[PDB]
Amino acid sequence: ASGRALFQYPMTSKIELNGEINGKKFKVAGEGFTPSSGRFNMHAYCTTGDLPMSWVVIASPLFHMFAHYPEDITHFFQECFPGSYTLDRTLRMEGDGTLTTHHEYSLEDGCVTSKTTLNASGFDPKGATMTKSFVKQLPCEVKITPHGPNGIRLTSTVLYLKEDGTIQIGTQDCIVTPVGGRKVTQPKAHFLHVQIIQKKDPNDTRDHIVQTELAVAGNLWHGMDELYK
Ligand SMILES: [Cl-]
Ligand SMILES: [Cl-]
Repeated sequence: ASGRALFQYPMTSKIELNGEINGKKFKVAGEGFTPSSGRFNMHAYCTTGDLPMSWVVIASPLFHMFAHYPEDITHFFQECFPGSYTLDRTLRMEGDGTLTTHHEYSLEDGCVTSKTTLNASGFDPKGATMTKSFVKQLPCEVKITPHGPNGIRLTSTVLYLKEDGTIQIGTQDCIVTPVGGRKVTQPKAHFLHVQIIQKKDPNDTRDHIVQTELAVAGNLWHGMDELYK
């Protein structure tokens, strides 16, 4: 049993995330549900006190293996199992700061655990990330291409909405590397539509978020694949 046969729904998730931003160290944990292909939630909480940054900016750090793929695009993230992959991200909040994250994953008993680290240095202390002035990030199209002999790369430019109704841009790039000691067949160039919605739990006493992601792959520009050898 490998690849897509390992991703029979429903499934669940866990996260452990160790972070630091501008010298403030913090931890997040969470549990989540994946009811069906491409719809996945995560109820996360800060275990060290209040989260020292926007929940909206930490959203993308908070599981591409749950994306919904049609049959005729390789689901690279799922095809990495067994063996797993790492994800290394850079998120440049333009005029504000840059963060990186590193993610390792394991699958057991229908549950994907993410163990993530986040490092962020040089953020503007009065910017929207540190003062928590963001409301949401708008849905994006993530460009996915083959990268090196055995990886993929993901890129997006994301609009973050502030409380005053104006926008800040994040520029984001990820590299996915199989760690399972084997070759995984790369997909053709394609795109992932990503929508992230956040709400609070009516009762939870912790600093937390209840997040849902919809992620759907599609060959949005058929000609793109020609450009990536
Ligand atoms: Cl927030
Ligand atoms: Cl493909």
